[PDB]
Amino acid sequence: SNITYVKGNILKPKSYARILIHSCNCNGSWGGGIAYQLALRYPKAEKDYVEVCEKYGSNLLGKCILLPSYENSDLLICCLFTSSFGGSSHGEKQSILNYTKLALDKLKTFREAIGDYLNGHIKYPIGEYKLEMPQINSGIAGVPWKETERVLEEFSGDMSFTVYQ
Ligand SMILES: Nc1ncnc2c1ncn2[C@@H]1O[C@H](COP(=O)(O)OP(=O)(O)OC[C@H]2O[C@@H](O)[C@H](O)[C@@H]2O)[C@@H](O)[C@H]1O
Repeated sequence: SNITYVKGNILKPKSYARILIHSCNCNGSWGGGIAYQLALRYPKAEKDYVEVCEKYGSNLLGKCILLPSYENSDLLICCLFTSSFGGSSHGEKQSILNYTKLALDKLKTFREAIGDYLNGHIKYPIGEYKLEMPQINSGIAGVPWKETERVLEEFSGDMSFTVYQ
């Protein structure tokens, strides 16, 4: 219903403006998984993330930041802070789903009208950007995807997601 499942590399470049959503940690570790691959291609976008994580630390749980790709005018990256440390040191599954859910709240409100880093970098109306993500949390975090799926399901009629399998 709310979701549209796609097969492919979310990282392969697209031709429409979009917002990439991935779950993150408060530790300033763009360590492994798809977080790390966004750190290689978008180093400017990493530096903002590390810098935000020392300024505010574990204060970002349940919150999201939108920061620009810098390499692509049409790609905005969006972190949802769901856990306080990257890697196997992660929080337990209930919080990460609670913290995913709150964080996506902050996004939804933002489009209906985080983005300190965005000044000048926002080519299009924010509601024109498509939202894409991998199966965030189904890897390092370990949260099965059924679980995270239904949080996105309960944002139906608010936002629509393209998910990359
Ligand atoms: N090269 C890769 N290329 C494309 N997609 C990938 C790749 N690696 C992983 N993915 C997909 O990205 C999704 C999530 O990426 P993860 O690496 O698993 O990160 P995740 O566990 O979802 O959540 C972020 C977590 O990382 C920690 O730092 C912290 O605990 C934070 O909560 C998974 O569905 C996984 O299938």
